[PDB]
Amino acid sequence: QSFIDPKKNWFAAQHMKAISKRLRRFGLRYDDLYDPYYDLDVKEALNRLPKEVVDARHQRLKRAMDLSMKHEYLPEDLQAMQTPFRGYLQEMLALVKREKAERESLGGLPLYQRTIP
Amino acid sequence: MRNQRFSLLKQPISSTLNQHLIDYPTPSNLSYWWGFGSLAGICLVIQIVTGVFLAMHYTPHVDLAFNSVEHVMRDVEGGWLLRYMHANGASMFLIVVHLHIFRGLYHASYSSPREFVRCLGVVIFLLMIVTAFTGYVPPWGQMSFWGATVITSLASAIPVVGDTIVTWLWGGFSVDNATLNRFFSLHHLLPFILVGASLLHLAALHQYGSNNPLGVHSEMDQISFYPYFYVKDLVGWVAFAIFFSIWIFYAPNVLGHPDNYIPANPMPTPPHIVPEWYFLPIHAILRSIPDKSGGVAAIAPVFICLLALPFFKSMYVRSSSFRPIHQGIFWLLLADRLLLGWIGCQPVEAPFVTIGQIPPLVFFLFFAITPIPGRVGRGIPNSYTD
Amino acid sequence: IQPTDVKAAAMWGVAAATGGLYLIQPWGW
Amino acid sequence: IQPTDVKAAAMWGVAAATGGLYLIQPWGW
Amino acid sequence: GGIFEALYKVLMRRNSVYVTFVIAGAFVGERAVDYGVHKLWEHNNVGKRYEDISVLGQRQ
Amino acid sequence: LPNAGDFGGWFCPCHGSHYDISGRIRKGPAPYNLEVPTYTFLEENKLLI
Amino acid sequence: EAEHGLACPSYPWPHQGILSSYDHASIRRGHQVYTQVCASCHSMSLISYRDLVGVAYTEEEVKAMAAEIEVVDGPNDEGEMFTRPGKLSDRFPQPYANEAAARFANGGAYPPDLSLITKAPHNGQNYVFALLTGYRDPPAGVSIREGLHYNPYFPGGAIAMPKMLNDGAVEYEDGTPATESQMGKDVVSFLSWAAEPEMEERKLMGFKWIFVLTLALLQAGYYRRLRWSVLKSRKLVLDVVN
Amino acid sequence: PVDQKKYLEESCKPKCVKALLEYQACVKRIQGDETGNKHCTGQYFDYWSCIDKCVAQKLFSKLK
Amino acid sequence: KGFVPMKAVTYGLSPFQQKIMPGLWKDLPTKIHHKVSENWISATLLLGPLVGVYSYVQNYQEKEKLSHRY
Ligand SMILES: CCCCCCCCCCCCCCCCCC(=O)OC[C@H](COP(=O)(O)OCCN)OC(=O)CCCCCCCCCCCCCCCCC
Ligand code: HEC
Ligand code: HEM
Ligand code: HEM
Ligand SMILES: COC(=O)N(OC)c1ccccc1COc1ccn(-c2ccc(Cl)cc2)n1
Repeated sequence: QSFIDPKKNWFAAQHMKAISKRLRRFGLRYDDLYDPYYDLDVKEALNRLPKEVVDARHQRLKRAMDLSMKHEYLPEDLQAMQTPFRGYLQEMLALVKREKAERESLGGLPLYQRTIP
Repeated sequence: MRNQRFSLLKQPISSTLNQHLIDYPTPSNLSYWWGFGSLAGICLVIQIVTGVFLAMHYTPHVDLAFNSVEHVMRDVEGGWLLRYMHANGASMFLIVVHLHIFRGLYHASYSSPREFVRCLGVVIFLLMIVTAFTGYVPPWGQMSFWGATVITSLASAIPVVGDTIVTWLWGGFSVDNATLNRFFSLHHLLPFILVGASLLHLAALHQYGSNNPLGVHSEMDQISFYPYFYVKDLVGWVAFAIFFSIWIFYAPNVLGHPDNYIPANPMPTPPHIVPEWYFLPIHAILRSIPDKSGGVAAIAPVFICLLALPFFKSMYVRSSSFRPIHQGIFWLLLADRLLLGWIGCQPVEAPFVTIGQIPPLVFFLFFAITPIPGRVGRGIPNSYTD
Repeated sequence: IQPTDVKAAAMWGVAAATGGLYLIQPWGW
Repeated sequence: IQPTDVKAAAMWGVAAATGGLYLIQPWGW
Repeated sequence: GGIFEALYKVLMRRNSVYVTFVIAGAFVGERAVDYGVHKLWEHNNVGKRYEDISVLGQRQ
Repeated sequence: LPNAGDFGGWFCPCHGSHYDISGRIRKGPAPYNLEVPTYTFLEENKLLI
Repeated sequence: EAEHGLACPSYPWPHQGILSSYDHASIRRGHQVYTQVCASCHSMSLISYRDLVGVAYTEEEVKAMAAEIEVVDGPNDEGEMFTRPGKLSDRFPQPYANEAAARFANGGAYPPDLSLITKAPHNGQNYVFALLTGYRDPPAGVSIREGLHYNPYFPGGAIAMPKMLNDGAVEYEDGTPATESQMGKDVVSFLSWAAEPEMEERKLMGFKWIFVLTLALLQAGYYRRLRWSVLKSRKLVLDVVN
Repeated sequence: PVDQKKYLEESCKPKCVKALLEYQACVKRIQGDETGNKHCTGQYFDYWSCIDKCVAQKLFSKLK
Repeated sequence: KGFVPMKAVTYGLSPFQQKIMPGLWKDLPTKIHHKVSENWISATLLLGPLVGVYSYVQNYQEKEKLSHRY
């Protein structure tokens, strides 16, 4: 709406640089926080992506789980080379969700269901 | 299988112990906040072993119950150690579980796919409250009588089958020997239900594994439980046994009330009826309503809004490390559960009637202002994008 | 169809009242 | 074989002198 | 530093001797610490024991 | 408890019943008045339970 | 402001400390203040005669202290009760026959049992000392009933016990001047022992095991940092840049 | 045997001349009372909390 | 259930070639300044509403105590 855009609001342009600061020290992007175990639709958006794009995600996640075991951050040479908020996942995930809203208004079983634990 | 044998830990007689306690894959960045769960299973074993030996010298009769506890303290070999380990050990079992629960709220451990792990633990917290309350009556002092009167009569505000509830729970017209005898039988039984509900609560976590301090998918960097998280859990079992030994040998009566050293007299009332420290937050919500039937109906929405946290969805970020606004609400709820515990040991007067009505409202505004970040937050990748 | 699903399903609410007073006779309420 | 014999004996003389080490208790030595 | 190879030289290339050293070393250590607590106690409290009662034998 | 309260009535610090000495509730959640049983004199001052 | 009492100060008792013990010559003197000034209207009923042996008295002195009382014994072959001199196994004698006969001789008020009285109120050792040596004259405007006395430390301000520790009420057998403040200090050290007769076996076991457990904490922090050093210093190259 | 406590409770008054002077002024304000109901319990409890604090420091080193 | 195909190179030393203990008291002034200049809005949110409420109660109870004295 009107309280989340950072180039009009002042308190959204300080919430934006607070998450941008905290993502750079582990070298993560905002889309790496999306878990294929939380949402079964995120599992499908990653199977339609090229192999070289998913492999760079698995290597950013391993570099960051190694920095938090050792209790340290990326060195400041590598921290100026980081791009959080450069996305790879949001457009493919909106397409999978749009195809699921069409298969339900028209009848039709879901393509994948969650296992009951 | 293979054609001949190999390591004996991979044999069927020890497979369930190998794959779940030795070779089990664990995230490599788990901190010391992931250590309070095995610490709570040691506190449950201490209470069972100490209580089985205490029950060889206790008599559940109103003419004989207070004098059986002084006989243990004075004439049984090492018997003062058996009682002080059991009375102070119920305070250690509640400190450890309270720090366990606040880990799961900070890192959002109730989320998918781990909803059944959260809901099996709300049942465990209910069995712990009934067991500690029902066991505080067997010493039969002035606070073991005037606390079982204040709580069991609170079911007399239920509609019009509730006057038949209280005289069936009591076994008569008051708290007396029919009530002390059935509170003893249920107190030997409920810790063994608590054991079977803890093994069931662990089979639900070994279906998906554990969460981590970053909140992410972690299957690319995982090590085994032995020796890495066994030797750092052992640092936690020795730091605990030092802290537990300054409560048995140097301050064994700080965490109790002096009024439980007077034998029970139903003709006078003590001046102030206060529970143990770990029941003080729900005791201040229960006395905050100026209607009594609306007081029982404010304890049941505490256990309803706990059981209905993991079923709101739209939150893809889990950990509070990357969430700067929900992180500030966590430290503002913890300041409210410590202020509700202070109010629960004060007189019912001014000014503690206003300062005890606003924190029950702030406590219930935590579970309604969680899902609104589940809506405003999912439009962040379409605005902050570079 | 889907009406007959619930038009069945609310009489097990009541098969359960023929059952809920069958043994206990909950009286005061 | 013959190692496992004696290696049965070394810790068979541990029990003997480990339960001879928790009950009767000459304690100056 | 020569006591460190020499103490591993003799005892634990074996696993039953080792269990002697941790059981029998649990005793000399338990008596070395029970002795020091029992002498720091009767040095902080002089004139306060039971045998320091001047009228002990004589009630009548 | 007697000898205290918002009147001097029967202070109950169990969950906060401030009575008056007449027995009918002033400020609190006690849903009824106090029970009234049956008793009268013989001649002078002993009235029987 | 007089509804819970006045607050008592803090006295340096000789058994307060992490390695401090009971003064056993002051327990010996406080049993004599009890048995001559206090036992006429108060009971203990948890302490036996065999519990003073090795604490303040010899076994021969207790076998002549206990034989001065008559104790009821069970039925003979004719089915009747009798009395006998006391033994080592017997409890301290009761001044009254029940709680009803105890209120009748005291104006309705009941004098409590003193075998756990230092644990039963809050700040229970500084409260019993300051109450017994605290009988004062009332302030301007307060009136007391008849048969009640003004003690500012009692909750309410009006106690049904008269002042009983006067100068020279006990003849001490060791040459101590039996002042009011001396008998008050000596009877609280006796009453502290009676509530907690385990305090010396307890402070000596807790020094042995807190010390021994802080050595196992230094072993376990070395054992932890030794198994984790191959992971905490490894090098890793990965291919990704941003 | 003069009492050690009351000896000290007399030698601690030249340290609390203020809480005493506030008690003396209270009995003036209720001198010649009309209805009862006017005591000086508060300023009495403020003066004996002074006096009880020095004597706790020094009494137990004067008793055998 | 547990497989992510990967590509990386790791090097590692032996435990008995390093110094185990001295990395604790290493730069403790620098370690302390990092924790308190990053966690000072989470303690102003935990102790703040408790110091301010305890000040209100002690002031309320010191003005109804001096209004009951004659
Ligand atoms: C907006 C929410 C409104 C508030 C919450 C509801 C009212 C509060 C009352 C508390 C009880 C909650 C009962 C709800 C449990 C079942 C809800 C559920 O199934 O969620 C659906 C979720 C995903 O659903 P999906 O597979 O995508 O299909 C739906 C498409 N139409 O798939 C699942 O979650 C099911 C898989 C996990 C379920 C395992 C059991 C979890 C615990 C449920 C029992 C409730 C607690 C009782 C204690 C359990 C232990 C005895
Ligand atoms: C005149 C008989 C009598 C004597 C002698 C006596 N007491 Fe009492 N005592 C009583 C009565 C009556 C009460 C009840 C006071 C009340 O209920 O207000 C009481 C109460 C007490 C209390 C309880 C105070 C409280 O706050 O509950 C203590 C402690 C006590 N006495 C100690 C002693 C000691 C110590 C002695 C020996 C110096 C002693 N008493 C001698 C009759 C006596
Ligand atoms: C008798 C009481 C309990 C026992 C023995 C117990 C045991 C355990 C154990 C051993 C773990 C292993 C991982 C870890 O330590 O973090 C665990 C995890 C967990 N427990 Fe408990 N628990 C108890 C009570 C509770 C309660 C009261 C709750 C919540 C209301 C709860 C919720 C959880 C959750 C959510 C996890 C997983 C969190 C994560 O993996 O990040 N447990 N429990
Ligand atoms: C098989 C398991 C158990 C048995 C047989 C048992 C037995 C007893 C007995 C005989 C007493 C009375 C003696 C006394 O007052 O000390 C008692 C008291 C008590 N029990 Fe247990 N117990 C068991 C487990 C537990 C557990 C698991 C808890 C808490 C979660 C607990 C909490 C208490 C408490 C708080 C008291 C009151 C002690 C006091 O304050 O004096 N018990 N128990
Ligand atoms: C260890 O027990 C005490 O401290 N007890 O009990 C004798 C006590 C003593 C004095 C006053 C009050 C209590 C009880 O306080 C509370 C407050 C809430 N609950 C409760 C109990 C059971 C259930 Cl299901 C739900 C709520 N109990």
